[PDB]
Amino acid sequence: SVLASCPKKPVSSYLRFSKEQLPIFKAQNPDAKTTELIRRIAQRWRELPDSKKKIYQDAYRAEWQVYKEEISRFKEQLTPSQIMSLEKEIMDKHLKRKAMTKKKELTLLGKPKRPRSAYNVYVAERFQEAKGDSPQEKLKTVKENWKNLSDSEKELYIQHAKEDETRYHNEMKSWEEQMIEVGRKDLLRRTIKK
DNA sequence: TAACAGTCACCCCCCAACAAC
DNA sequence: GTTAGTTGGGGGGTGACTGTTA
Repeated sequence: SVLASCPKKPVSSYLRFSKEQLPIFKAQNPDAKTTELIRRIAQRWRELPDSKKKIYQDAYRAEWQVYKEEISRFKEQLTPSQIMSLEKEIMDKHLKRKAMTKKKELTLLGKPKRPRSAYNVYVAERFQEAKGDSPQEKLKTVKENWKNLSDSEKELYIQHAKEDETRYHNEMKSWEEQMIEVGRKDLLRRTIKK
């Protein structure tokens, strides 16, 4: 809301060079990986004479003065309700990035998935053939079918979930022991269910 | 820290139900 | 009690990789 129209900080020298250089390198090397083009761009920035870098730096200093002006002008027009909604948006965006960074590290570290419930088991088996066009309609079908299962049929799902709670217990015991060996005791559970 | 960007390989959120903090 | 992560796919999104700077 407020954060969308908020003036944004200017781009520093190298990033300004990189933005202009990447389309040129991408034109001349269309099947190359961007990571590799960025590595060459950064080598070109390092070799660049200081008199050329200064040209970029001077524009940055001047863009920073425009920024101070825009950000003062913006903030001054804001009501306390706006400021407050701006600070919440910034907080939410920060929290969401922090949580995604923590999740990607757990995937990189090979963390075992949580146990699958008898219901998760049923969604896995039943989804493909469940009536519905879109995945949201098919899930509404599945959930209703789950509601109507006999004890006889529900037992199969209950037994698959029992096995997965054992796999979860085994996998966790060894992953936690490995996290300790790599010095990541912060990743371990505080509480474990009996 | 997070600004620029293309690609990869997930991640989150919706619809729903069902251990760890 | 509340949050987060799971089974399913698909829309819409982003951190890691490649870098430097303020």
